[PDB]
Amino acid sequence: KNYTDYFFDEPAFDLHDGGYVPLEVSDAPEKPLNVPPLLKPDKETATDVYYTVTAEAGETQLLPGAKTKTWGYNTSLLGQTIVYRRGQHTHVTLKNTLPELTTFHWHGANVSGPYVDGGCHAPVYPGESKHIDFTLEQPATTLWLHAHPCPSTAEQVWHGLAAMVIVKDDHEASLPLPRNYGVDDIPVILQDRRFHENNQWDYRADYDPDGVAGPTAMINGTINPYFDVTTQKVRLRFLNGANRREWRLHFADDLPFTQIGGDGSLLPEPVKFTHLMLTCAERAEVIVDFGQYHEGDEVTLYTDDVPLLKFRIHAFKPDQTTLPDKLFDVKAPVVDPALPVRHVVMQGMDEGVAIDGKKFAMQRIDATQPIGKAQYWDVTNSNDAPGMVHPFHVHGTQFLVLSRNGHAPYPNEHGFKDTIGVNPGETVRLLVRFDLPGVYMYHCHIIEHLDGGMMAQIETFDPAKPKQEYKLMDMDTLMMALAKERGVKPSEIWMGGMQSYEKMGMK
Ligand SMILES: [Cu+2]
Ligand SMILES: [Cu+2]
Ligand SMILES: [Cu+2]
Ligand SMILES: [Cu+2]
Repeated sequence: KNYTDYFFDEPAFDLHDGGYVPLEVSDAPEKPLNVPPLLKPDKETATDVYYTVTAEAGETQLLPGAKTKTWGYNTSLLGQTIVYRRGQHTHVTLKNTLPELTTFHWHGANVSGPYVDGGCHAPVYPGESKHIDFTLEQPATTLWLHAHPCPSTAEQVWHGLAAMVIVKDDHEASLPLPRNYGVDDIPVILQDRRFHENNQWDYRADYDPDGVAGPTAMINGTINPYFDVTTQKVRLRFLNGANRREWRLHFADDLPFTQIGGDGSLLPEPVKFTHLMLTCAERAEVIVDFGQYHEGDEVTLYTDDVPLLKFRIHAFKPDQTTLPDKLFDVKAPVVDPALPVRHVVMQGMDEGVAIDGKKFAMQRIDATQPIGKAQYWDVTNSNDAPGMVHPFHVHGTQFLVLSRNGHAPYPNEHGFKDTIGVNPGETVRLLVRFDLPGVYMYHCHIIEHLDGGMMAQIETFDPAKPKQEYKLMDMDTLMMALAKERGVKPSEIWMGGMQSYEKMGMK
């Protein structure tokens, strides 16, 4: 069964918005796709690994001309790919060499909150170093790292603070999958940007409370990239790292491809596609087979009508292996019947975005859930048609998708996920279990909605113990710091998201 059409509701696609910015094919000369190097551990044994992850500012040649000023992890733009291993004790030094405070959020990592999680409440101030330790007990998958100050996440991701995280385990290592990182297994971080004069980025001037989208696609920090294919089979780790844009991916000739992984795990079984849509923060790992091409051939990957990435076919050794019927055993957590079904409503667009009738307040806990107890969450997008698809994300968990409007989830949604696109009028039922105590956000992952208040937080707790005290960030602390850091008055700070709060008269 080859899936030839996008699963999401077509009327709600981003391309029907009034302020939709179409992608334009840039002038710049085609060049080799940048593949971020693997971050070298400071030290590694079988049981332990030590990393230093460093947020920093620099400049990057993106367009011919001047260099674009950028932020990155251990590099000028984006980051070096970080490798974690299930069961391995991980030690990370978070180092901020930026002019402003930041946060290090491990999107999709089953870690304690709110500090290791690295959300709103885990500031790392300029010049400061912080130490975190954790052991991941979750399946092999593609995660990512990104800035998460509340606000502005949108500004820091725009400036380039995102990096791929690969999680390895024993089960995945036993499978006949391409796995030579940089040769037949590559990141495909999908982003867009708007270049101004001097090829600079200017988030404020491009700002839009409903989502910032620029006309120039940028793949792993590359304009008009090509990839030299030297194997028959190639594994693409797609990440939608855009502020808002949806990617509607397909190849020339309707070349099929097989999705083998989603956000939080391998899919139970491989799923064949010709067309695949990804909302913000979603990952899809796919295998593309170039067996039916000759050397010299060129194969174009598209989003809608726009070429993104060209694959140049070189000589390759024939690959005889085929995927097994079942890739991964999904073990569903059990739900206590005594628990309520949690109902979470996403509402509004533009400056009016909200969850359950209110915007995020960094001091206010919106919900609680005992650890180790799975609960059904019904997540609804209140928008009426046309509306937009909101990608709903929950920190600190990987959930299963049980249903969409009482019917089957999409074909590629039978594994573990941390982000799900919710269509106008739709209720998605999720099975959500938190393994660790802490404070965790849940929010739309259109990053301007996130900053604009479409976010809430849940305290997970051990019932055996009393309520734990967490030092939560407050808005005065954040603005004091940004004021000092930017060398300006607390009253003349500008942050992405402020406009949403102020226009709605909310704090
Ligand atoms: Cu995220
Ligand atoms: Cu997250
Ligand atoms: Cu949203
Ligand atoms: Cu988040």
